[PDB]
Amino acid sequence: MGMKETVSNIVTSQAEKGGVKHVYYVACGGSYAAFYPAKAFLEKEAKALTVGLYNSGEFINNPPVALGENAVVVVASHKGNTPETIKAAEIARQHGAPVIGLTWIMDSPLVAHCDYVETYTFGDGKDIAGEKTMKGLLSAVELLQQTEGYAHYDDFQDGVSKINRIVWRACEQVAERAQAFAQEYKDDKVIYTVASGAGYGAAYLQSICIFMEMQWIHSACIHSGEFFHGAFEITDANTPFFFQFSEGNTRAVDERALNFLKKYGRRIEVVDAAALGLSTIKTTVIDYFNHSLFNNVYPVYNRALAEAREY
Amino acid sequence: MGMKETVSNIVTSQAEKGGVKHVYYVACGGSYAAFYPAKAFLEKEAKALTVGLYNSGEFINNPPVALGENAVVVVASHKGNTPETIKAAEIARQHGAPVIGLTWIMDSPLVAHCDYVETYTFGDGKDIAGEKTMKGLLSAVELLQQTEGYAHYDDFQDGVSKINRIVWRACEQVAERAQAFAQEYKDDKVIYTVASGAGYGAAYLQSICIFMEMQWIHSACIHSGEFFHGEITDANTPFFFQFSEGNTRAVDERALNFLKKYGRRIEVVDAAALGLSTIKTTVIDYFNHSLFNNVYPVYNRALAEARQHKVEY
Repeated sequence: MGMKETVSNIVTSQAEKGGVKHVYYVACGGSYAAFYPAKAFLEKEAKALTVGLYNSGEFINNPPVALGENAVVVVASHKGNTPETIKAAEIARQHGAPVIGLTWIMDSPLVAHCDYVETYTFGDGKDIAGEKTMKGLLSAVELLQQTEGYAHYDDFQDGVSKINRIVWRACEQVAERAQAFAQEYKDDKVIYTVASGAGYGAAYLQSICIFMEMQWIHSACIHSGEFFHGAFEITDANTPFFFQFSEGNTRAVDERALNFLKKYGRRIEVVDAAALGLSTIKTTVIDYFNHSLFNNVYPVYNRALAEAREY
Repeated sequence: MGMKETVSNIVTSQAEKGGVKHVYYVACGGSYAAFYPAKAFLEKEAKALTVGLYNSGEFINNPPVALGENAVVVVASHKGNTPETIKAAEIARQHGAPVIGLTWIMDSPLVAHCDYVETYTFGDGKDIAGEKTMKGLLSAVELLQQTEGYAHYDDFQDGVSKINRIVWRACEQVAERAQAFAQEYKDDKVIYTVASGAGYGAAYLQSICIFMEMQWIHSACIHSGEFFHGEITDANTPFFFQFSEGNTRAVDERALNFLKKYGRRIEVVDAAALGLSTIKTTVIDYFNHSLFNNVYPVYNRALAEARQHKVEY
């Protein structure tokens, strides 16, 4: 309802100016990675909207020439006080781009620099359907639906209705495996992550979480499609792989990579979205729900690992 | 003039279909990183072209709905044999998108699935104005100029006319420093790289070069803007720092100041110190990649030598 209405307000306001033609997602840290699904969505699905995903520091120092009245800028900062992101919202407003801000803190400094503010669920036992990543995706879904039309809108809303129950089931499902993982890798100071597709940002965040636990070296988050092109970590006989096995249209890319790692006898912890019940969401939209699945299941593993030893 | 007649041919053929509206750069390995400047160029400069940079495997398994007669696909494979990339050209042609192929081998399997084939300079002694990265960039520059117009076209071409000289002079300039670097880091198992902006792909490729030399861990290629938002550990890892010229120099300078303040071990390669600044500030961002990608081998050779002694280009 909320994001739908916000986008309707924007489509109405910008109509006389030639409408919305460009979407920018601008954030730092976890908030940047959490916008990756929205970027993947508009790249896959749009024919008449551009999409850009920027780090806030890059955006404010090097804004695109298309920033103006035919752009919408979506910013995110959990506490609403990330300075570069506040400056991004400000520069957007000065160029006449409507700004949607995503934040947990509704009286934070960010909110003064946004045209529209949306919040999200957060913390233990949140409703996933309303989490930050989902609100970012809904901005994209609505902007597409309300400008060009989106053929899989109903399928998408069906996915939104399902993701919470899928995630809480999945967290229960993995409890046992998480304990064994913790035992197997509690002494591994470096672990690579592997992923592809619209959920890649969740794997990147997991590579950060591993670094934070192990406090040694921040290692590559490898794209599945790079095995034996640019990704020669497979020649690394020491370092294990934490493998995000997606559901949807890049699953075959992941499967090829996983088969390679298996053929080399590497140590792999596989987290499989298909094994965890994501496939009740329709094939037309499931790519976009990988992030929400993995980003909310990995804490089970990370907590177990910790015990064995900017959002 | 790399790409100009090819792009003219495409802009002519597609006009009746509604024109070129979408550009896709599709590759694996080195060739993917080499297209990052073209992606950054169209993101900054275009108002009516979309740009997408894809890994070939992702592209063939999950092609965008805009892949059709209003798209152009630029694929690259050095030897012209990369199966996923060949398949990407094939799927593009099935959807009616013109395909430009970049390869060094002009009778390779790739060529049979491209509408247009372009090559590039390669090997020691290469002319940077013609190198693969520069061909990628000129595809973007020419696609922009011939569809919407590009305000800084002449400045860009002036940069092209300067970059070979800049690069080869810089390689000589850093020779002594590369020897000292090699002695200082010959026993370092892991080295982070740091960069931002249109030259980020060169830093990413350098992270692979370091991993291949040291054969320990492939460490993060850290974006300069993400040090304030994602830590110094006991490992005391050193940094190979790419200090750009142009619009993200201020982002890099913030990170550099932080590393300096905590007394980290840093090897700085600074585009302004290496002569890049004769290129106009309107276009200089786009020449960082070509500079660093061609200067780092000086450091990497020296490191290999100091230690006694696969990747798709």
